[PDB]
Amino acid sequence: SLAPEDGSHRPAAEPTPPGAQPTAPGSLKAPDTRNEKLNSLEDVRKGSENYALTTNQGVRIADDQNSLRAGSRGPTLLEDFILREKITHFDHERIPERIVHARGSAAHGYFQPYKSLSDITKADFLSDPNKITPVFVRFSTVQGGAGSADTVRDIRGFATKFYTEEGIFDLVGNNTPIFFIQDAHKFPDFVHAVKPEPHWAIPQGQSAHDTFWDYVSLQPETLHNVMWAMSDRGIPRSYRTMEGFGIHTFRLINAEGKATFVRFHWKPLAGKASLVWDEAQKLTGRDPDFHRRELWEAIEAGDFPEYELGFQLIPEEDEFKFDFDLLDPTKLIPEELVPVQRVGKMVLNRNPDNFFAENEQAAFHPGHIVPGLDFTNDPLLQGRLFSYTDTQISRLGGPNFHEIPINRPTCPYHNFQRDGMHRMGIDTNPANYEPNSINDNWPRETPPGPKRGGFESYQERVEGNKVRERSPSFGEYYSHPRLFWLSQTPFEQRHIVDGFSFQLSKVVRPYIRERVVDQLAHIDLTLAQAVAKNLGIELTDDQLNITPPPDVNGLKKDPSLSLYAIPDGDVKGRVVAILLNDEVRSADLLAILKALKAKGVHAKLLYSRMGEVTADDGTVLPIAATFAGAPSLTVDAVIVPCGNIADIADNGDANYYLMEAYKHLKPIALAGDARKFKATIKIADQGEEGIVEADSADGSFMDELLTLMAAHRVWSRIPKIDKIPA
Amino acid sequence: SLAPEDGSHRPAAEPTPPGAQPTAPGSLKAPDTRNEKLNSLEDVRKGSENYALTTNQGVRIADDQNSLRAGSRGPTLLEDFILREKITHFDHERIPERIVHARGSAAHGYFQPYKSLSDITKADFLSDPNKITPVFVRFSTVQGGAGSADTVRDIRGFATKFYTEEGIFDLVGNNTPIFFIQDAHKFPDFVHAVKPEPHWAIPQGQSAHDTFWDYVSLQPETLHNVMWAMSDRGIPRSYRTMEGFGIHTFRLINAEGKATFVRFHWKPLAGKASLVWDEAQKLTGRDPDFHRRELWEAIEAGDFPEYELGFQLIPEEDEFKFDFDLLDPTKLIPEELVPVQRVGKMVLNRNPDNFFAENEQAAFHPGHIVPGLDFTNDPLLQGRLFSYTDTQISRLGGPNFHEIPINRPTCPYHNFQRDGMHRMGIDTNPANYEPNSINDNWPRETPPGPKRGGFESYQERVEGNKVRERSPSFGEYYSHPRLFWLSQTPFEQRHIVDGFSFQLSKVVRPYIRERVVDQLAHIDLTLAQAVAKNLGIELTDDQLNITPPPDVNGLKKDPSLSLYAIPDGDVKGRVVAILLNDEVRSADLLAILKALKAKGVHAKLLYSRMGEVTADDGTVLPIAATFAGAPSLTVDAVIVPCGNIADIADNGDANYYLMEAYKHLKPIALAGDARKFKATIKIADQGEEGIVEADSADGSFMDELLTLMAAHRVWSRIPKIDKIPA
Ligand code: HDD
Ligand code: HEM
Repeated sequence: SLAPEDGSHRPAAEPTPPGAQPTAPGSLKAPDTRNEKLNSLEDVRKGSENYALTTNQGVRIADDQNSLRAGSRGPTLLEDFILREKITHFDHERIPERIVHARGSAAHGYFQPYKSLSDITKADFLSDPNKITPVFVRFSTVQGGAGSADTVRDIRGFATKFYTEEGIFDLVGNNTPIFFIQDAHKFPDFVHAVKPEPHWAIPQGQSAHDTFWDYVSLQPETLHNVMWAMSDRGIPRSYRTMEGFGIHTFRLINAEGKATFVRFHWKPLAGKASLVWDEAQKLTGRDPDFHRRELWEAIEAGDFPEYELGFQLIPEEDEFKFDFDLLDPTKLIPEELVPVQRVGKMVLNRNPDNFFAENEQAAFHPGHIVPGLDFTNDPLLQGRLFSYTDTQISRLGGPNFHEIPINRPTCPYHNFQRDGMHRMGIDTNPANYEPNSINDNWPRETPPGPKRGGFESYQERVEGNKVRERSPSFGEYYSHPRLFWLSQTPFEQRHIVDGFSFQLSKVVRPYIRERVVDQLAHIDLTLAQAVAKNLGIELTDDQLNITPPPDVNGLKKDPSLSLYAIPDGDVKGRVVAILLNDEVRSADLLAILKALKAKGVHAKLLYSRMGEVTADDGTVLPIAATFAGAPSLTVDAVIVPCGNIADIADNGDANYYLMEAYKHLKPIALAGDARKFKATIKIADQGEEGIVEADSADGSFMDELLTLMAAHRVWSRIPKIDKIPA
Repeated sequence: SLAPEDGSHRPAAEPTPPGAQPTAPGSLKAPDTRNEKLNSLEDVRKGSENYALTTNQGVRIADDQNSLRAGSRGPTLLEDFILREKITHFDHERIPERIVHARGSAAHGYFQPYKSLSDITKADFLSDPNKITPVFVRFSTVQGGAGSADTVRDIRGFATKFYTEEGIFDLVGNNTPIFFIQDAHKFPDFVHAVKPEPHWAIPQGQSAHDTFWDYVSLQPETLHNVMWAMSDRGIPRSYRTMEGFGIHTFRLINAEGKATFVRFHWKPLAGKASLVWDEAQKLTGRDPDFHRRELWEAIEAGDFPEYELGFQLIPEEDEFKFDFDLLDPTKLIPEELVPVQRVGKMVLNRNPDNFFAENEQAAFHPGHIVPGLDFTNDPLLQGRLFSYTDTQISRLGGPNFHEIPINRPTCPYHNFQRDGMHRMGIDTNPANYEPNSINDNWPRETPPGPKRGGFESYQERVEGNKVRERSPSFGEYYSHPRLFWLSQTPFEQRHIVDGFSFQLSKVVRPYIRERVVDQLAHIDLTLAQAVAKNLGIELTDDQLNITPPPDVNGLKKDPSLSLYAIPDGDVKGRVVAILLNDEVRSADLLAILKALKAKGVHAKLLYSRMGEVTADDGTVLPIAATFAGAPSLTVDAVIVPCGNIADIADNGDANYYLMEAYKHLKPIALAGDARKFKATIKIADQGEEGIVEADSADGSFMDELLTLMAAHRVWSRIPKIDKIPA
C-alpha cells in the first residue's frame, strides 16, 4: 500500500469548488449522476481497485518492473511476451486527429423540451416536455491540433449528440451564426489557407499569417465570419459563455407533412462573455488548457453549463422575402426580423471517465438526423453530408465506428450490414439481404407516420440544368459584415479594429495588407480608416468614396449581434483572486468569503509561497497558489484584504498581478491599507469607477465588487490602460 | 494573374535575414544547395507554375469554385466526382502523430569526419574525411502533441538519419546525457505519468501535475534526468544552442573485430544557451512556434546549425572500472573521467519542401545501425529496438515505410520481402525466397569483412539464468543528481530550485510534494531546504541527518555539466530589437547596423504601428513589427537609438518592452536621449553592468553591447529583478 494512510489521495465524491480537491473520472466524482446513455455505458466501464494486474489475455503479471533477460545484466529475450504486449499496445495508442476541430473538450448531460412541438415537427425528442434525451457535447476550436491551446482567436465548434428514441441526431454547430464560405467544394481551400503553411507548418492555432489573408482578400464571401472572428467573439471567456448556432437553414416536418424552415440556436444561461486579446494570447502560454479545465471544474462544482435551444422559424411561403438567400451560410437571419423561439433546456452535468475513449473517439455528423427533420439545398450543408461519414473510415478505423461505446445509439438498431474491421455485433439473422423469405423479411422497412415511422425525405421540387454555378442570389458580401459592425458597442468596435490590425501586422507581404484594407473600405469607412492608420497605410480618394452596402431589410443595427450591448451577466461560477499577506485582517476575509459564497463565486487564496499564513486572530489560511503560479489571467476579479500590507507591497509579482488585472479591465477591490496599491495602478485619491475601495471589506464593499463582476469588465477604463507599462 | 505586378509575392532565392522575405520551400529558396539525398528526391518533387489544375487522375478542372447541382440553387449531385475526390483526400489527410516526440522540426544537411576512424570502427561513413554523408535531422520535445508549443520545459529529442553508402544509420538521441528510467518495460508507465492525465487530458506540454511527480517520488531512478529537466537545460534558447547525446553505451567494431564501448555526443558550435522560465512560458503563448521558426530562418539566413560529433570511448577491459554501471542509462560518464574525442562536423543547410511529406513521415529508429557499430545489453536500449519498427506499422500505414521518399536509402537495397500496403517497388526477380537456383541465388548474402561486408553481431559472452530482475549495480539513484547539482553555477542552482518549486506547487495532493522533498534531501540538503521553504514544508530532524551520497569516482564537480560555467558564446545568428521613434537619429542607426552586420547579428526594427517612419536625414525605415507584436521574448538584446524620444517616452508598450527585457536578464543599450528610459528600469546615474549607455551609438557603445551578448545574459542582475513589476 503506497496511498497515504489519511486517504487524502482520493477526491471526495461530492460537488467541490475549483482547486479544492484533485479532479477525477466522472463516474468516481459523481457516481449518482445518471442518465440512460451513462447507464448504457456500464457494460464497458472497467474498474481497477482490488484486481490483479494482467496481460490483455488475462494472465497475472508477477514482475511489471523488468524485462526478461539472460542474466540480470544480459540481453532482452524475444520470448518476453509480457513486455512485447505492453510495448505493442503503447506503440499503437494514437489515432489520426480530426481534420478540423482537433482540439476539443466534452461532457455528458441531458435535454428536455419546454412543451411539445408536435404542431411543427414530428421529431420524437421534441414531442413531450417529460421526455428526457441524454446528450454528449463536444466544444472545440477549428484550426489547431489536439495539443494546441484553448484561448486562441478562432471560431469555436459546439457539437451535440442527442441519443433519441428514434435515432441519434447530431446538431453540429459553431459559436457564430455564419460560416466563412458558400460552397463545400471550397472547404479544403479555405481550411488549407487558415491552417499552418505547408512548407514549415507554422503558425499553430492562429489565422495571423499570409495565406489566410491572401485567401480572404480574394474571396470576399469570407468577410462576414472574418468580422466575427476579429471581434471578441473569437476569444470566449468559457465554453459556458458563448452562443451556439447550427448556421444552415434546415427543415422541420410535422405529421401532416408541412415543412417549416428552421435555424438552430443555443443561448448560454451563464450569459455571453469574452476575454480581451492580450489576456487571451498570454493565457495560451500560462494555461493552454484553460477552457478544458474550466469546463471540467464547473461540472465538478455543480456549476453545470446550461443552454437553451431555440429555433428561428420561417414558413415555406417566405423563402424569398429577405434581401439575402436563406440557403446562403455566409448570411445570418437577424433576430429583429425573425425572433428565436425558446424550445428547451440542455444541462451538462457529468465529465467523461476517459478522455480518449469518450471524447477523442466521439463522432458527430450533421447528416445524422431523425424523422421530423430534413435538409435544404444550402450548398455548404450538402457537401458536409458527404464528408463526415467518409472521414471516420480513417479516423476511427473503419465502418463500425457506431459500435464504439460513446457513439452507440440507445434505441434499437438492426439491418443487413455485416463485417468490416472491428466488428462487435454478432448477427444471428439467417438472412443478410432483403427482401428475404428465410427470416420472414425481418428486420422490416417501416412506413412513414406521425410517430415511430420510417424516414422519408420532404418532396421538394427540383428544376434546373446540371450546373457548377453559384446562385446570383449569393453574390453580395458586404452588407452583413456592415450590419455586424454597426451593432457592436464602441469598445467592441475598437477591439475589432485592433484584431484586424494585429493580424495584418503579421502578414509579411504588404500588398496582402493593402488588399484587405480595400475590402474593409467596402464594409465601413471608419473601420477601414482605423485599421489603415495602424498599418501606416493611407486610403486613396477612390477608397474614401466607396458607397456603403445597403441595410439588411431596413436594419441599421441589431443589438442581439453584440456580446455586451444588452446586459446578461451572471456571476455564479466565476472566480476571484484574493492576495494574502502574512497577517491578514480576518474580519475582512470573513466578509469577503461569505459574500462570494452567497452568490456562487469561487475564490483562490494566493501568496508568495505555498503552505499557510496565519491571520491577525490566529486563523490558519491554506494557500492555493503563488502570484506567478495562478496569474490574474485565470480570474475574473482581484480583492486585496487589509493586514500587514508591507509584507507584499514591494513584491514585484503582487504589484504586477494588479497591473495585469487592471490592463485587462477586471474589477479590483482594495480594503484598508491595501489601498496603498492605488499608486501601482495610478488611481486618483478620490478613486475611479471599476476600483472598489473602503476602510474595510464590510458594508457595501462586496456588493459594489459583485455589481462590477456582473458587468464582466470595466470598459470605461480602456482609455486609462494605454499609458500603463504591463 | 492575381500576383502583384512588382513581383513582391515571391521571396528572393538567396540568403536573407529573418523577416526580410517571406519563408519558402527549401528547393525554391536555395535551388543550388544539393546533396545526394536531396537530389534523389527529385523523382517525387512536384512543381506547379504553368500547369493546369487537375484531378488526381489527370483530368483538367474547369470550375474549382462550385459543386455540381441540379439548378444553381439546387441539391448537390452524387455524380460530382471532382468534388468527391477533392473532399475525400481532404477527409483523410491526417495520420497518427508519434506516440512521443510528436512535436518536432527538421532539416537536411551533411556530415563528414575530421579523419579516418578505421582503427576503432569499420563504419564506412567514418572512414574518409572527404566522403560526405547526407543527413536529415529532426529536433523535438517529448510530451506534447504535434500542435503543442516549442518553448515548454521538457527534454528535447535530437534524431539524425545518416544516409550512408552501407545503409541508413539513425542516431536517435536527446539533449541530456541520461534518461528517466532504467528498463524499457517501464517506458509506458513513465510516459503515461508525464503525459496529460487520462480522465481529462490535461496538462499539455507540462510535467507540473500530480501523476508525473507521483511516479518520480516512487521511482528514484528518475531523479537524475528530473534534475536536468528542472534546470535551464529544460528550456533551450534554440535547437542550435543545446547538446545532443545518444545516452546509451553502444559498441564500435573495427576490421580486426575489436569492440570499443562508445557514448555519442553532439557539441553545438553556436554554443550552449537557454531561456529563463518566465520568458520560456510566456513565449509558448506569444509564439508557440518559436524554435521551429528560428531553425527555418537560421537556415534561410545562412546561419546554418553546425554540430560536432564526439565519442567517449571506453576499452572493453574497463567495462567495470567506474562506480556506476556503463549499461545504466540513468548514469552519465563525466567528461573529467572519459573525454569526448572530436569525430566530425554536421552542418544543416537546407529546409524541407513540404513539412508533412518530409518531417511528419520521417521514421528514425536506433536499431538502424551499420557494420562497424553494435548494441550493448543496456536494458532500455534493448526494448527500444522492438518499439521503433512496431510503431511505424500503424503510424505510417504498413511495412513499406522505407519506400516513403524521405526514408529511402540512397545506397542499394535488395531482398526477398514482397507486398504489404502501398508497395512501390516492382520486383522483377523470378525468386522471392532463398536459397534459390531459379535466379542463381541473387540477391546474395555477403560475408563480413573490413569494408562492404555483411552485418555480423559482436560475439559477446552471455551467462546467466532467464530472469526478470534489475541488475543490483543499477540500484543507486542519488550520486549523479548530486554531481550535477554541484557542477552548476549559483544562478543555475537557483533556477533549478525555482523549477522544482514551481512544479510541485501545481501538484494538488500535498503528500506527493512532501515525498519529492524527502527524495531531494537524499541528493543535497541545500537544494531540499530551498525547495521546502518555497512549499512551506519544514525538513524533519531525520531528513536533516541524511548522509549525502558518495562522490562519483572522487569528483566534487564537473564543469562540462553546466551550460554557462565555461564561456562558449557565439553571437552570430542572434537578433536584437531596435526600438524606433518617428525621427530616428540616422547616425546612431548606421553605427548600430554596421557593428551588428560585422558579427552576423540580425536586427528587427520595431515601432508603435506598422508601415514606415522617416529618419532625420530622410531615410525611410520599414517597420518589421509593433512593440506588442514582436515582444522582447523573441530577441537577444534591445537597442534604443536617439531621435525624437518624446514620441515613445510615455508609450506603455515601449516602456514594458524594456521592463520585460530587463527582468529576463537581456543586455539593453540606450543612446543619447534614450537614456531617459533608465528611469523605467531604475538604473542609477552611474549606470550598471548590463546596461550600455553613451551620448551616441558608436564603436565603443556597440563593442560593449556585443561583449554582453556573447555572455548571453546578465546573471549579475538577478538580485535586482524581483523589485520590478513585470
Ligand atoms: C465539406 C467539408 C466540411 C465543411 C464544408 C464543414 N465541415 Fe465541419 N467537419 C468536417 C468537414 C466539413 C470533417 C472533416 O468531417 C470533420 C472533422 C473530423 C470529423 O469527424 O468531422 C468536421 C468536424 C467539425 C466539428 C467537430 C465535431 C466534433 O466535435 O467531433 C464541428 C463542430 C464542425 N465540423 C462544425 C462545422 C460547421 C458549423 C460548418 C459549417 C456550417 C462545418 N463544420 C463545415
Ligand atoms: C532512452 C532514451 C531515449 C531517447 C533519447 C529517445 C529519443 C527519441 C527521439 C529523439 C524520438 C523522435 C525521433 C524523431 O525525431 O522522429 C523518439 C521516438 C520514439 N521513441 Fe524513443 N527515446 C528514448 C527511449 C525510448 C524507449 C525506452 C522507448 C520504448 C521502450 C521509445 C519509444 C519511441 C517511440 C514508440 C517513438 C515514436 C517513433 C515514431 O513514431 O517513428 N523511446 N524517441
